[PDB]
Amino acid sequence: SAPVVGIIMGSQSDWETMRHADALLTELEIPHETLIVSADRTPDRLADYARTAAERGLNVIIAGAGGAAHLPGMCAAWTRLPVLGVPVESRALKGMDSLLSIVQMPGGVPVGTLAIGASGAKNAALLAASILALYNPALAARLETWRALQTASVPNSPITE
Amino acid sequence: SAPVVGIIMGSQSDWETMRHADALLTELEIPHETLIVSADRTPDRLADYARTAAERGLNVIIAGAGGAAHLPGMCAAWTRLPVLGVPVESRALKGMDSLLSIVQMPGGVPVGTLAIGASGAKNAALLAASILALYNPALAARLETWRALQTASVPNSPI
Amino acid sequence: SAPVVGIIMGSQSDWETMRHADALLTELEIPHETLIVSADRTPDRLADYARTAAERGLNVIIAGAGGAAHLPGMCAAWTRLPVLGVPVESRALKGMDSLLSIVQMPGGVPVGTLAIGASGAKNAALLAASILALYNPALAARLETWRALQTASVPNSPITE
Amino acid sequence: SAPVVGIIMGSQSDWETMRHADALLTELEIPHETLIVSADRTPDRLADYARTAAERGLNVIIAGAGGAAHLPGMCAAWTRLPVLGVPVESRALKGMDSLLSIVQMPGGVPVGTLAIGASGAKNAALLAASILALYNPALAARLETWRALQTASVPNSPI
Amino acid sequence: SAPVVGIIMGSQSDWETMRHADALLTELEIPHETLIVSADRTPDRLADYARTAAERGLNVIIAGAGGAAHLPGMCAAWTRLPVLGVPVESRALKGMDSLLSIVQMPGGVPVGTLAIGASGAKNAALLAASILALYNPALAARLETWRALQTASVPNSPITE
Amino acid sequence: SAPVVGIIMGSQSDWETMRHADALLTELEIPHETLIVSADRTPDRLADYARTAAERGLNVIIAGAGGAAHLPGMCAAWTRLPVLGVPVESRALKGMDSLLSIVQMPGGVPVGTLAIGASGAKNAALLAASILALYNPALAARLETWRALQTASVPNSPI
Amino acid sequence: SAPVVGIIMGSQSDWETMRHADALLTELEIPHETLIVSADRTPDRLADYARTAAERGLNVIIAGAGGAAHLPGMCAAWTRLPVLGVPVESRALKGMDSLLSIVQMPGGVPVGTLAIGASGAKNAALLAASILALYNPALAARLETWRALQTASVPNSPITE
Amino acid sequence: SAPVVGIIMGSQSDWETMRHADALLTELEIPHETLIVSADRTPDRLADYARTAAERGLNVIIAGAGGAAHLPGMCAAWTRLPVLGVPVESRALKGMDSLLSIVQMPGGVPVGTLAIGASGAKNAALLAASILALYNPALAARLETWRALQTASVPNSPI
Ligand SMILES: Nc1cncn1[C@@H]1O[C@H](COP(=O)(O)O)[C@@H](O)[C@H]1O
Ligand SMILES: Nc1cncn1[C@@H]1O[C@H](COP(=O)(O)O)[C@@H](O)[C@H]1O
Ligand SMILES: Nc1cncn1[C@@H]1O[C@H](COP(=O)(O)O)[C@@H](O)[C@H]1O
Ligand SMILES: Nc1cncn1[C@@H]1O[C@H](COP(=O)(O)O)[C@@H](O)[C@H]1O
Repeated sequence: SAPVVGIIMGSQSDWETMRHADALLTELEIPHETLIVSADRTPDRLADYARTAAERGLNVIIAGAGGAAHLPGMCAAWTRLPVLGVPVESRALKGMDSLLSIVQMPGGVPVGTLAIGASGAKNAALLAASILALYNPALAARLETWRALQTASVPNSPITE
Repeated sequence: SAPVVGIIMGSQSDWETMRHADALLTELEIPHETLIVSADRTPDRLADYARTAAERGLNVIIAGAGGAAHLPGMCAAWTRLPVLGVPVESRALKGMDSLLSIVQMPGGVPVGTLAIGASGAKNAALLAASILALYNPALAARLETWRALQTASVPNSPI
Repeated sequence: SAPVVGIIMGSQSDWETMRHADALLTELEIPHETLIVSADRTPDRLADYARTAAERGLNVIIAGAGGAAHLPGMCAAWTRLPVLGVPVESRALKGMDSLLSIVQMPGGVPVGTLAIGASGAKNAALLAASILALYNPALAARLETWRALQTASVPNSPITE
Repeated sequence: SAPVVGIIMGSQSDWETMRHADALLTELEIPHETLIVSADRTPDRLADYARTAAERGLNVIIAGAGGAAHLPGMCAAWTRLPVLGVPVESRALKGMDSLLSIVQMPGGVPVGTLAIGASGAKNAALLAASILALYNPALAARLETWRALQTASVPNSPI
Repeated sequence: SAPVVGIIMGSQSDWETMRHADALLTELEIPHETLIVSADRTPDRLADYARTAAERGLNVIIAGAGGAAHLPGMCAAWTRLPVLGVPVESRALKGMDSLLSIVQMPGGVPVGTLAIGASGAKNAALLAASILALYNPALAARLETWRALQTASVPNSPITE
Repeated sequence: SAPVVGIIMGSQSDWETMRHADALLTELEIPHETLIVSADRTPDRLADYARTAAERGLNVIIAGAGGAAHLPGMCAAWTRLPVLGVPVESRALKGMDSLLSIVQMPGGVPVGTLAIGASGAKNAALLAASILALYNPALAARLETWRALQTASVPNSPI
Repeated sequence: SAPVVGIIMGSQSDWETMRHADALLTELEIPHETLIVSADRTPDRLADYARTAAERGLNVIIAGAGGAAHLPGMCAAWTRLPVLGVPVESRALKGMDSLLSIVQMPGGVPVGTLAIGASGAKNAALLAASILALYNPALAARLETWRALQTASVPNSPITE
Repeated sequence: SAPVVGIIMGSQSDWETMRHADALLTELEIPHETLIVSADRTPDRLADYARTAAERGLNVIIAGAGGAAHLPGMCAAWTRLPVLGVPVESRALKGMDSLLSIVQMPGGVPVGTLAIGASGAKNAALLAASILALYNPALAARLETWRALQTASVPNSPI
């Protein structure tokens, strides 16, 4: 019942992307919370959120943001938990600013970064699931079934119009 | 004593970078194995490595390569374990090729990607440690010490 | 009758692009097969496909994929045949990730890479045809006619609205 | 005597770049402090620095960092003071990561961004001076001299 | 009543972007002027505008332009005032040419550069306000209220469709 | 004895890169010719080279150049033979210009493009060999040996 | 009456861009020809076109192409005349491939390169006019009038919606 | 004897690049002047230079600069003469900033742009020569010789 993953994002505009992480965690029956935390507009909210995450029982944080994306990195600055970062696609630079802002963390403070956009959001949830699966055999079985099914569902030839 | 993290790299020329992940795991006393596995030159070696990793008791795989860096993604394709990707700085394109080749995985098969180069190698080991810390209280305490020491050690002013 | 080129692609979404390779091979009367093989979702299918390609009588593989595109490279890892890679245009990064993921193969395992998108797909078929033409005089004549006609069909001035 | 500009930088390795901002402020006789504050390694040090800057009588903050450079943006998040950002040239991506990480702030929290590297460090100090000059006539005159000397000193032909 | 900020832009096409700077200065009750000055088409107009800005009572210049954007840099060449530059998004290169053309000023002639597009325009006004706030306590209070309200208005969770 | 692969390059400064294609063809005992042909400085030399290549009994052309690299594309324009393109690493843009100039051929005139630099030169020769192997069983066996040795030689762990 | 500028382009698809060069030359009363010449599909047509340009009385060549754009460079390889290159915007890479393919000519064979797209086409005509103006006083007066008018037609403030 | 080409550059640090344009003009016996004019540090020097260029009998201006390279565009803004732009290779971004800052001129004010670095400097001088050749038959013949010698001198095979 209690959340074991936190999904955080910098704004409502990030939800179109971050919803894919939420949906996948629900699919895999992983209890989680989904919040807006702005690194730029609510820095003390972020400090408190990240500092207290482990004691609140969270095991993984998925953080999504675009542009000069500081949310995942600053979350990782304050938590000892693994933080996974989703680069949200930006208007002009198509998430290249998002990506570099997230992935290029200095040695000492990791962010596990996924692909730009919805694929990255979905993969952040799957990566979070694979982490939790290491010490939750029920989840590990559900993940195995999920991966096996993905493999089995790939067609052999295209629908050629 | 038995490895719980596998560090794999596409070639000897990646060692200068991946040694930083090795050093960090050793500092934190995390049993690990350190291997050369090339997605493109040794594809069956990779298939067997990745397929058997969980049975062997590995919990996290750290995979580094440069150029068109297929090693992390293909590893993730064959294992259910978390795979962390280190883009090795390439000669021409300075790891931008490595970075895009690794991070841009389609939905369904994740690679947790870290920075280009030595920083990313170190951070992949730290990220692996933070994952292992979730169910190893002694290591969690050692990782807390490591992070606390990092923070406390930053000078207040430049020399 | 038996296929001498294999066209493979990572997903149905690649078909809009890869159809151009299929169409050109048909135009030149080159027997071929057209399949979906996912490097990420069906890695053992790919290993078996690429490992057995030469013994099944294939001479050239055209492989198309986008994003972090591993399909052409991993195909080449397992076959001694020439593998030609088509970078499928991606949403955010416009096929730049596709291109670099395909073309930047390490020394030892080649992928002959074509342009991003439909042009690359068509050129992969033409390149495949030029390879087969070296030891198939009927095809060589058809290719010569095809190239000659392309040259002859270029107008001398634009239709100026 | 009390500092009116704070120069902060993510680490010692930024000093080679940020020293140019320090030198310029000193040349123009602008009292300033020069500190290492890491957004990612010392986040609470940064929070306290940025939150208290105005109370302490700082007017402008110059912040430099490389890579995923969060220092200027996070500083701006906690202060009402103008924050100027210097992208430090990174090893792999030559400060393109630093530049995008700094300049691409969403509406609401500004960072005035300067060029990558030493040029940008110098220009952040000059920009801070032009801001201070608005309400300090003696400094305004010294800045006018500095700019006049820069212009007058350019040779007419190459050696 | 007399303007203390000048907003200048290279063309009418820049207004869609630069209007956001105008609107914010008005919101904060900062008297300003809003003009078209073309570095390429009206270089002597620019020289005169920038040279006389301080004596006309301006304290900050916000300059917006796209493509090979010379307006902010050339403005700074002629004024001792702080000049803030807004990179206007360009058609092909999405404001990357704008950004590099503005931000990469040589040591000696600063331009304080903001984000590509509308966000940068709004931030240029906010940065200008923060500068003026240093010696205008009424404005400083309005800015504090403005920032505080932005912080307070961030929701705690997304509207999940 | 008569060449079946032509290696052409835009200038002497490409040799440091293109020599790797030469070495590989020689290792595999593939008769070849190695020439300097500049699309831009010797356009008629190129026209004649490319137009006559098939008559002369060439089967594959490997063409390398840097910068705005027109050599492979223009070669392909005049021959029906497969043309493989090697982007030579340029000074400023590190072969990104070379790469785009070569790979981005419009539909109708193909260039099979390989990686930037020495890797790409080696791979163009390997790709040419894999093409020739389709109708030369002795060479096919030698290429199989080469690939087998590459795979088998990869160490299991770094030094 | 006889053309003094040649405008050449690789295909009909380039005309949407290259029409702007044609229109400007007509505006300035510069006699010119406008043709399709494909470097990739009609290389011998290009060789003959470029080799004979000076003897046919042409003074400047404007060449437009996109993607891996070889037309301007190969034109310059064969003519001693000044060749100006227009990078036509490409689909995926937005004319970055066009630009680098044109501008990055090796020392020894120049192409004077203009901006990506319609602006570059118009500027190539203006650059061509400025070249011809050096030895044609009537044209020089028309160009002076044209530049003066451009300067005079810039508004002083935006139409603020 | 009176200059018909002006070479201008943003600073002394551009000379290493712009000297190649100077050498070429001298080789072809084209009278020219070679000056430092900074758009940003000496804007009025530039205004006067560019405004008076035609009166002084200049026919072509070659302008080189690096970084946010405003010199060619602003020169073109004040003169009716053809302006050719040389992007000088910058430290961080390797002249990509220089290139975009120069080539991306909006319709109405052209800059004929050449390659980044020494190549571009040489080519700007060659382009200026090809322009002057249109109405100077002696120079046209010398340029024909230069181009003929370039073509004829390319070796047939690498050393
Ligand atoms: N992508 C790839 C596949 N197999 C090896 N590599 C990469 O090739 C680069 C150069 O390796 P080498 O020196 O062996 O050619 C290294 O970064 C290595 O990961
Ligand atoms: N982004 C960031 C956060 N904390 C430090 N950095 C940057 O990390 C780079 C390398 O620092 P170091 O040598 O300490 O690892 C410097 O540019 C420094 O600003
Ligand atoms: N693009 C091109 C056309 N002709 C030569 N080049 C390239 O120019 C580069 C530099 O050559 P050089 O030293 O002769 O100027 C080389 O990569 C060569 O292929
Ligand atoms: N963009 C610009 C304006 N004024 C000078 N520059 C450029 O600044 C670079 C570095 O010059 P310096 O060493 O004087 O700082 C040179 O490429 C010079 O053209």
